[PDB]
Amino acid sequence: MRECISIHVGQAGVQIGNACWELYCLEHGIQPDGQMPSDKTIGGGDDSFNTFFSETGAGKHVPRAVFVDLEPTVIDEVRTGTYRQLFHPEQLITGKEDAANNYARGHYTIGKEIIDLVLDRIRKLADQCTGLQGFLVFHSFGGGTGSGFTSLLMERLSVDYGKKSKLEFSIYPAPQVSTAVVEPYNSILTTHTTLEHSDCAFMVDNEAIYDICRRNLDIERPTYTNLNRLISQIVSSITASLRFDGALNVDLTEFQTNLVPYPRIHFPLATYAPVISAEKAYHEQLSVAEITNACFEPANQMVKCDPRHGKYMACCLLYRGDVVPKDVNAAIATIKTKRSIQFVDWCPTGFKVGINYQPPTVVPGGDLAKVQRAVCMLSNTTAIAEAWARLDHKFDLMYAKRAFVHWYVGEGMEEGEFSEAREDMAALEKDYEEVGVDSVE
Amino acid sequence: MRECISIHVGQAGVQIGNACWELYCLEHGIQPDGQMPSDKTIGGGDDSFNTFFSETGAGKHVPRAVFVDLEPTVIDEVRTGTYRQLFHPEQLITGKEDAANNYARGHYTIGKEIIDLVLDRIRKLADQCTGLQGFLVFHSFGGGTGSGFTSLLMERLSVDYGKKSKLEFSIYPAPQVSTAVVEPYNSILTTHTTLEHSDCAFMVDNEAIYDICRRNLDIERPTYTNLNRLISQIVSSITASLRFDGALNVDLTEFQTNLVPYPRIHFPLATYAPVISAEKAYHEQLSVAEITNACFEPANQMVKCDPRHGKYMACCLLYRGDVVPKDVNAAIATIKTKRSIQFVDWCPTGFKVGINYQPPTVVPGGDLAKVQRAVCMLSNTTAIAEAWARLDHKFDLMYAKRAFVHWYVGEGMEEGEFSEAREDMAALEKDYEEVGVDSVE
Amino acid sequence: MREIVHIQAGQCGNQIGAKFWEVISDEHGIDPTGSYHGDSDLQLERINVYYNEATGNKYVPRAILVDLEPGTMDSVRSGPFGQIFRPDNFVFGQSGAGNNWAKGHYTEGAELVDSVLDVVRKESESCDCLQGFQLTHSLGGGTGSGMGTLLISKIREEYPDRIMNTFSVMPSPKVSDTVVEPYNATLSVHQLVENTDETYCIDNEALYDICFRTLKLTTPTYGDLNHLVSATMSGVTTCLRFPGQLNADLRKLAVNMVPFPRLHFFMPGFAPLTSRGSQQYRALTVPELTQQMFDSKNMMAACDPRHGRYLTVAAIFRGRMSMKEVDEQMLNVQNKNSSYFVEWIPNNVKTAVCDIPPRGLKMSATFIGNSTAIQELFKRISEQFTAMFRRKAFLHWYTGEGMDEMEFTEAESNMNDLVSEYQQYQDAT
Amino acid sequence: MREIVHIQAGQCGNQIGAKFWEVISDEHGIDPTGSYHGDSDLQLERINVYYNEATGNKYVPRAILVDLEPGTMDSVRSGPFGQIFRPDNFVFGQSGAGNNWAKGHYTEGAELVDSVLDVVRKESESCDCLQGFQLTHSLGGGTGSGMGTLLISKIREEYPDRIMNTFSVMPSPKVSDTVVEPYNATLSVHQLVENTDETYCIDNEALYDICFRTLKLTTPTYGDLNHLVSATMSGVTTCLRFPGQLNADLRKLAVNMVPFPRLHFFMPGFAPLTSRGSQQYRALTVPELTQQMFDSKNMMAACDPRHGRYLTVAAIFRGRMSMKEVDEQMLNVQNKNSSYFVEWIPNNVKTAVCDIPPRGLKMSATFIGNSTAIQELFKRISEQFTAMFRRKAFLHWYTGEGMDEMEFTEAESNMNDLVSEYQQYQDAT
Ligand SMILES: CC(=O)O[C@H]1C(=O)[C@@]2(C)[C@H]([C@H](OC(=O)c3ccccc3)[C@]3(O)C[C@H](OC(=O)[C@H](O)[C@@H](NC(=O)c4ccccc4)c4ccccc4)C(C)=C1C3(C)C)[C@]1(OC(C)=O)CO[C@@H]1C[C@@H]2O
Ligand SMILES: CC(=O)O[C@H]1C(=O)[C@@]2(C)[C@H]([C@H](OC(=O)c3ccccc3)[C@]3(O)C[C@H](OC(=O)[C@H](O)[C@@H](NC(=O)c4ccccc4)c4ccccc4)C(C)=C1C3(C)C)[C@]1(OC(C)=O)CO[C@@H]1C[C@@H]2O
Ligand SMILES: Nc1nc2c(ncn2[C@@H]2O[C@H](COP(=O)(O)OP(=O)(O)OP(=O)(O)O)[C@@H](O)[C@H]2O)c(=O)[nH]1
Ligand SMILES: Nc1nc2c(ncn2[C@@H]2O[C@H](COP(=O)(O)OP(=O)(O)OP(=O)(O)O)[C@@H](O)[C@H]2O)c(=O)[nH]1
Ligand SMILES: Nc1nc2c(ncn2[C@@H]2O[C@H](COP(=O)(O)OP(=O)(O)O)[C@@H](O)[C@H]2O)c(=O)[nH]1
Ligand SMILES: Nc1nc2c(ncn2[C@@H]2O[C@H](COP(=O)(O)OP(=O)(O)O)[C@@H](O)[C@H]2O)c(=O)[nH]1
Ligand SMILES: [Mg+2]
Ligand SMILES: [Mg+2]
Repeated sequence: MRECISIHVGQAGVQIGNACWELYCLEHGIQPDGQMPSDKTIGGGDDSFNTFFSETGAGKHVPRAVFVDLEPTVIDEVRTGTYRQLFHPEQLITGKEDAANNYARGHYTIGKEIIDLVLDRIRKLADQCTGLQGFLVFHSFGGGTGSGFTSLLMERLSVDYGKKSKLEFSIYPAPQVSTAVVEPYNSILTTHTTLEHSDCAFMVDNEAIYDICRRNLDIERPTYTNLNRLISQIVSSITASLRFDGALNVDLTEFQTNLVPYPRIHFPLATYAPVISAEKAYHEQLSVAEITNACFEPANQMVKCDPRHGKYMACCLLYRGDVVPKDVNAAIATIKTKRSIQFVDWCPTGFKVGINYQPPTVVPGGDLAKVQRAVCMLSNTTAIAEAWARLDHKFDLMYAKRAFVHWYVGEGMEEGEFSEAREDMAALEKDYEEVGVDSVE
Repeated sequence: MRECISIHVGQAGVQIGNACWELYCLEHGIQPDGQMPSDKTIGGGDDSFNTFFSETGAGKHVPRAVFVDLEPTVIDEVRTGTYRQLFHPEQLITGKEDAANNYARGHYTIGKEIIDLVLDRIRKLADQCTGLQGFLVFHSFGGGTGSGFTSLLMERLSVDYGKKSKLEFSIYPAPQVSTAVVEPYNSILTTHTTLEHSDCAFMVDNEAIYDICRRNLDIERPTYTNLNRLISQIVSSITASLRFDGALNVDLTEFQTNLVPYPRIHFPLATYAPVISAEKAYHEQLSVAEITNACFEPANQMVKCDPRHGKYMACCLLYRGDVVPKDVNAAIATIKTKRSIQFVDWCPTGFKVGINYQPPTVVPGGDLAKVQRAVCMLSNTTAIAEAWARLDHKFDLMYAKRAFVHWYVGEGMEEGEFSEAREDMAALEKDYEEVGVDSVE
Repeated sequence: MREIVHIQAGQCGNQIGAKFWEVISDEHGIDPTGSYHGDSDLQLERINVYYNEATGNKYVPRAILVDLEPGTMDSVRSGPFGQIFRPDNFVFGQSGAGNNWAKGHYTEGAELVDSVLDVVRKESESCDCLQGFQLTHSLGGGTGSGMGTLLISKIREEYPDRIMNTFSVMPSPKVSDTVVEPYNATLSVHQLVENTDETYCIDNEALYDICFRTLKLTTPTYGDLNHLVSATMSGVTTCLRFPGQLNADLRKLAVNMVPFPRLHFFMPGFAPLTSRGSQQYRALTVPELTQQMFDSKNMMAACDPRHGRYLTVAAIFRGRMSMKEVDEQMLNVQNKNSSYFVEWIPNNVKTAVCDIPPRGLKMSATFIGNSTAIQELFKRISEQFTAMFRRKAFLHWYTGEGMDEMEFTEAESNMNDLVSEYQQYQDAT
Repeated sequence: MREIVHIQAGQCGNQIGAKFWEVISDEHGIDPTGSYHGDSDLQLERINVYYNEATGNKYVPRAILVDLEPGTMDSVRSGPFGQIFRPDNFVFGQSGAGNNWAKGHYTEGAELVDSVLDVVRKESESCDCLQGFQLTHSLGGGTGSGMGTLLISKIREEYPDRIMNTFSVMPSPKVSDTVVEPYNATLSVHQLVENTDETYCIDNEALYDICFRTLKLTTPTYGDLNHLVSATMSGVTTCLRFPGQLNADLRKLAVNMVPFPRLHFFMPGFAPLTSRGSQQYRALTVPELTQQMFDSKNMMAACDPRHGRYLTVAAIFRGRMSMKEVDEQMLNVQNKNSSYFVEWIPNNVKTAVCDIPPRGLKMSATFIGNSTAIQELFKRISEQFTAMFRRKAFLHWYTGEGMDEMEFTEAESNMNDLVSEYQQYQDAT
């Protein structure tokens, strides 16, 4: 059984999980009080709720998730809210003071006081699994709990489990827009666990999703509730072939065989192509051809980036719905025809097609439309180093004058760890300069 | 599939396109909300809507057009008006300030801010095509957006596409009637892209269509809504054999093989012969013979010109309706008999007959009549240089005192470009003196 | 998009603008309180040209009211439309201007202009894409002349690419009610030269003569003179608010009304203007509107265009009319009167045709003329100025307030120079 | 969880806190007797931030009231909310402070501080997990300056890791009503340096100027000045009590408002503030709130931030608003005004967005600024101090109470040193 554990850390990590666990309850037909309605005398595991919902006896579906925060406030929206008896009470873990935009508090001072309680709960979910696939850690680079605690947890999850995949769904700091002043110090320090302990780390940022809401979707003034529904469509498409029938299904390990070249080259950016408002979803030609081109567009990226400045290394096309595979090969061969899209010279078999039958679900109150087809494109490219050079420069400005360092040293870390994590991220950026360039003799 | 992209630039370019896209919706039987009615279980592509209308699934016909203006006001008549859900919302592109009768603003200052947005939309229509024929750019010489932006766009469309035909449908300044004081400066500066980048440029002017409405049609007081319906009948007849059955059909490239001698001799004037009011359409003998003679009449020209002062070089007769071809050859041989009509001495096979079956459509509320037959005559002649000498003289008066130059220099161009575009148009006028004259030894 | 900030200054500029915000607020159906009570859907599509929308579907004008005396502010608040304006835009001092240019441009105006420009930038920074400005003021007062040209010359340093035009009242020797008005007008024509994109010069003698001869009014008041001026001010920016067949913005006019820079002094004009009673006798057609716009007795500037040549003119028509008759009547004038138009510019006339006439009549029109005959204005001032200043009359009221004579003689000479700029472009081929 | 002990001291600090416990007690629906009469369920979920629950669903504030004179205690008991406080937290002596720092910090304050800290620890030891403290006091009195900084410097010895911040009133030379206030303020800025995590410096001249210019009040009282201050004090700890989209505690602000330690003197600010009548003319939106929070005339500290650079600022928004407009308007300010922000820190601004606006308005906001222009405050005191002390004026009222001159010159020099700490971090790249 193709089970997965979702881990939601910090305020952004919880609040995305409200948008994820809204969606799977609709994809599988589960009421907010955990009940499937009485008109289903069919195969539930044939609809395969059993990757996100362990079936309690006497008709009850409790999720395979743990919400962790160091702050009591965010998880108390889930108690009550509307999902007040969807979740088990012991898998909603709150602290008493948050890490308060401080990596040293989330990793050393405050984080060690609940880290035994979090890890002990994951084992009670790891023992209920038969065929555990891997972990789905959600957080944000640039919190205290999203960076300090998650760095503490991914160390401990690598020692206990190790061989499992551990996917991350991070929120990376945006170049112009920022909400925290100490936002660059908490992102250089989470670099060590992101490359070492995770096996495939994703990054998004809020500017690149603000522009998609404004341009592709005509929302004039988005909130975070609009954005996290777009993160959740990426996740719902990625983990889809675990739990629905289709030709060319893709497990979570068939990504990493086909998306990750070298063990430090595992930072792929995602897109999602039919982000179309419902009025613009008429006048449509939302075929396989048009939805394949939109993923390669540099304006529709989920990261503020431009893949025309670097070279792609792999892609991973995951389609949902009314999709016939001969339409996909006719759309790949147009993508390889274009000279704007540079692959590397050691790729030559470009990328991997996955297809699924289950079409996407329209959230009531949602912003999206009701489409027949949708594509997530996970794709390694060398252009994600440019997002890192725009954040090293902000770190190098503030740490040149050692500004906010006195908060971090007086909480459980040393001054010398800044000079190690700056070199550590500068070594990845040297790896992308050396993996993109073709070789001669 | 014989698809064509219509590009409508500026106020005159949009407002002609309201008269064009009114007409094709009636020729193909499309309601203003893009719907064909339910009584058509026949071949739609056999009626061939598919040169001007891409069929969205679930019964919806969206045009292959983009309306561009630098002013918000003109395209907001299309939102709402009546065609408020005929057009896709992303192909109606407005700026925020117009170029304001200033070529330097439309080409340098303001035009570059939306030129990436316009070109990116054309590619989304160029990718929906299977068998793209060419571009139909509508504008007006003597605006700012009609001249400055269109010069910017035709440069970029020549680099991206190149091999495609790019037809222009310009409105040229009239000799006595003018509406702008700086009308001659914006017409010498659009000369460079009109001869270099377009492949077959048409010219009309408002005086020569005012006289047709007053004399051939007995409208005492025409508006622009009367005139643009006459421009649209020229276009609907030219592009007709792409999308209707008939003996002797003519593609858009069979013009240029048969109408254009040399690559700089591509400025042909059009006429349209049965411009007859409905009361005068009784007492008629509107046969092939009478409708062929009317095109060669110097009063029925769409340009204020007189082809008895120069020599014809080619013609191109395009007939619609109840037309038998033996009637055409008996009408050609009368035209070659007359000595008022001078061909050149290197033509001798005079001109090309195209015939189509689909008779013209009477617009409700229109001025025209319901005829069985109609003829558009595209015809190169050396007499169109006389319209150019009447406009060089207005440019040479104002630029002798360097009058309105300070508006143009302080917006993104130099004083020296006036002296290049004046020489550039004086070289075409030297070409028509040297192409009309027969050769001896 | 294409917003307009309105900066009415002084007594005369506030009285015009108070009547101006009663005509615009009728064109868009704005209640005296500020609510909307229109019936056409075009009255709201471009209402943001003048009106910021406030809480609860109230529409506040984007107008900034300046004075150096609290009295005219108290009149506008207590008038019919005191409810319409925002109370944070009533900027006023306490000590009056003295009908003195120096006191409103140097001593007591420079003390206030910091507290006015800080309010100008609250309006301009909230707009989506601002187009320009408009002053309504009076050459001949203390605040309209002096304080108005201090406000102008401090916006071109900050907004140096926006259309700034003025609707300014110029004095006339036939109608005087101020002794020192040549000093106060010469010192502000000098500022209007280097700082303004269009200047709509208006007189009062030209406005009684329209009321006396054309309108056949018996007892004209200032409320009748400002009513004419406010019909011009709405007519110029019509195609900015309503859809048309030809459009013409503020910048589109300035491109082809102003051949050379520094020649930006226009003569306005309105048509139709009939008496009451004699409107059942005039048929309203395009040749009828054209005859009023080119008769000399329908100019709002006291000049005769037969003493010069029109460089360029513009005609903005409002109504469901044709385009042939507009393009032919504007042609049949500049051939019948070809000795009154400059002949090195073919087709001196610009036609703009909107679709929306005013709310009580069909087919209005607006004439805007760039004539060389406006040197008749600048020489009637520069003869009075040089007859007082050669005896240094009334001068210590100016040199006592910071000025000196070097500012006068410079300003006299720049007035006399542009007389020799319309003179060159009148004659000599 | 995350409780706050409130220690209001003196006359001025008690008058602010008595108005402060009338705003919080409206936000949570607390009756004047102490019962609950709210309607929203969010008013009770985090009511333990300020209120201990007592017998029979009564809610007693966690406030400790200090004075050296029984008179202000009698006013607060006999006010509207004398019923709300517990009578065991009215700690007061009998012999007054004298507007004397030494008499309230050494002689008659040290005699009382044993009987105050024993009450502070009854509140702190009953909490589940205490977060921090807050003093409300007055630099310029005897009890607010002296006794307040004795209370502070004896809690950091016992609670050395809790957020202690003060809402302290600083004097201004334009508004004086105390001769010896430079002596009393310099000797307590020296204590606030080494002992405090955040300090929200407030003036009174900055609070009349908000009432005069912004609020357009005619006769402001102290009840109006404390009403502004109490709207700041509730605004800072909003995300501590109500759920939000971004959260910001007291510690979360202090992490990214304070770059270097010892630079912890903040300028508060509130928005919206309109006059009555002129609220139907302002539309309430995020670009409207942002313009008030960065205008200089909406600072509760009498400074101009154009004489320096903001090190860091914070903006706490309260209402159902977006996050793009918050993240964009806070971006469009620190690029338009990039010469007024320190450039070695990218993105100086912290956004906090709650979900619950105040109970009479939608979309409020709170500006908190760490500006380098606060050296204008500390030099106006340290010029008055060094002009009195060089003649040793009014000194025997201090040396007679145990002090000596060595405490003065140390305290003068520590004030003059941190002037040279904002000066270094203003300029020099
Ligand atoms: C029965 C009828 O048709 O009456 C007409 C009328 O008789 C005449 C004489 C009107 C009348 O105008 C005047 O007498 C007048 C008074 C003071 C200043 C200027 C004019 C009229 O009052 C003026 C009024 O104008 C309007 O309604 C326009 O919309 C006009 N509105 C205002 O000026 C206005 C007045 C009061 C309150 C609010 C607005 C306008 C013009 C340009 C731009 C915006 C608005 C009209 C057509 C008439 C009357 C009512 C008699 C005339 O004026 C205008 C501006 O139209 C004067 O010559 C014209 C020709 C009109 O036919
Ligand atoms: C019809 C209407 O909307 O009236 C508003 C109002 O007109 C204005 C002018 C209010 C008004 O405030 C003042 O005039 C004022 C008086 C003394 C000190 C400070 C302000 C208002 O009195 C204040 C009142 O504020 C509240 O209700 C808040 O919840 C506020 N409450 C108190 O301060 C309070 C007052 C008395 C008793 C208990 C509490 C608050 C603010 C922050 C944190 C907690 C509470 C509001 C919105 C208004 C009136 C009633 C006119 C303004 O103030 C506030 C605090 O909102 C002044 O500028 C704002 C803008 C408001 O629009
Ligand atoms: N996309 C998205 N991003 C969020 C959301 N909430 C917060 N963020 C981002 O998260 C960053 C800060 O992390 P937080 O989640 O606020 O803080 P934390 O991870 O909970 O750790 P603490 O600071 O101790 O609360 C901000 O810069 C936001 O950009 C959200 O709901 N959606
Ligand atoms: N036949 C015809 N000509 C028009 C029409 N509208 C405008 N024109 C002509 O176009 C010329 C000016 O160009 P415009 O379209 O008005 O201006 P533009 O091209 O939109 O560029 P801008 O000046 O920036 O608005 C005028 O001289 C008219 O002769 C129309 O509807 N039909
Ligand atoms: N047209 C018109 N002119 C006016 C009005 N009020 C005053 N004037 C003229 O303006 C001139 C003086 O300008 P003034 O109003 O005194 O300006 P100020 O003193 O600077 O505020 C005088 O000659 C008046 O004739 C008015 O309401 N309408
Ligand atoms: N804002 C405000 N200031 C006050 C109030 N009462 C007194 N002050 C100011 O506080 C300063 C002196 O502090 P004081 O109240 O006398 O403190 P104390 O003598 O130590 O108790 C004086 O300058 C007053 O202006 C008040 O209610 N509000
Ligand atoms: Mg948190
Ligand atoms: Mg236009």
